[PDB]
Amino acid sequence: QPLVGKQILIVEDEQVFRSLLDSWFSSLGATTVLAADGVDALELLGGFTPDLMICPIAMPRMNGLKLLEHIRNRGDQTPVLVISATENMADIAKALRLGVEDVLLKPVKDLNRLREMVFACLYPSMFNSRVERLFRDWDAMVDNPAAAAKLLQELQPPVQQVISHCRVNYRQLVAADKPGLVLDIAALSENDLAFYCLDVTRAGHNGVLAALLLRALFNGLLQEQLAHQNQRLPELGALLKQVNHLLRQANLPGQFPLLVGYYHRELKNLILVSAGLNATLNTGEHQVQISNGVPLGTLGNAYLNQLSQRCDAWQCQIWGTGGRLRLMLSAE
Amino acid sequence: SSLRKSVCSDLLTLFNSPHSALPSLLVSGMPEWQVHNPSDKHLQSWYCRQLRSALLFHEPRIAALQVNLKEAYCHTLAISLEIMLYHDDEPLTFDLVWDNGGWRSA
Repeated sequence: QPLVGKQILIVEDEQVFRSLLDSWFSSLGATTVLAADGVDALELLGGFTPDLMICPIAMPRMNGLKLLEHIRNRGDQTPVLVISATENMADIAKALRLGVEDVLLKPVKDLNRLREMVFACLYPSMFNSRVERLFRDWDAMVDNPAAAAKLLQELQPPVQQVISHCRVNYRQLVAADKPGLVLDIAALSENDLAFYCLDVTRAGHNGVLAALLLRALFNGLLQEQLAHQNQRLPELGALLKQVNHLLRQANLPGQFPLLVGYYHRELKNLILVSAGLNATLNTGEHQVQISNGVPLGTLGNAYLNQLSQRCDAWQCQIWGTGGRLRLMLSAE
Repeated sequence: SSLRKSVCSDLLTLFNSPHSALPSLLVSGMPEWQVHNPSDKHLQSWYCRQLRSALLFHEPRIAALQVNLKEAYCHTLAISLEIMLYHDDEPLTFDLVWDNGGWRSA
């Protein structure tokens, strides 16, 4: 959750779009403050300086460009992202002169799909927010495959840890590349967790970059999904579909073999889905061999139906051409 | 291939049909702005960013896209689309030029 400790001012007169933006940023860990229009936004800025304000141009009482010029003329360096349906280039030129993160354009319907555009726009600043040295910001990573790779290796989980009342162990069993098969495991609450394994050798440099972006946004994507259902019933295939649209929008083409898993320590449910990776699950019940040779980045729609198996302890070999690892979980 | 031909024709329709799904800002706004205003590196990078997003939004068959403004056409706006399609191993480059109203396949 990369935005913990950060405040976002969401200015939006349309309730449907405001609630969407509220969910996306809350799921990344941000504190979100809501404003109905530009005067309400300006009044609220009287009390705090957010790490980001998001606003349209057209809106009641005070438009977005007069609000932007107002805070710029006063001295604020507050980052501003504009999301507008304007048809006037003078609006665009005025916003870029005044200083914005970007001016994004809306669609007629389907505001849901703006999420990838927004996250891909903002993700540089999220990576740089932890660079707190312009040899180590996001652009230097894009332009230096060696630095990118070794940073990714430095970020691998420890081989042994306790997450959500579970002992989680893993071990790399082959050394095919610099980084090869990469892994991340995260608590979703005190009682469940999720993980993914990504082979970064099939897209090369884009694979490392994809892994750094996914490490920052994976948890938040699952949190957003769980937030909209009463029973914590994750749909990992919907996650694969969204990660694929995210990498596409982030300009990270290539092949990304990716396995996603979820485990609830009380319900004892293990859920797996694999796009492009092999896995062998051993429990007390069965041995289960899963295969799928179609990685992310090769289909428009990356949705897959997930597998679920109740169990108390399990171990899982995951391999692709990039390497092989063993992930193990038992009760703490 | 039947695939590369249909994507190209439908891209052309996106840029020319008066009731395109692409934002009017990107089809006519930017060309008409460049005739009356000095060129600006920030506006041009902005234009390529949002045009790329809009095309990806409205053409599901594109897997990767780079949008660049061509230099040699200084008299008018000229765009270069480097596309990669799902299920086609080979890039597709489509070059468009604004003149006499709409856009033309160079």
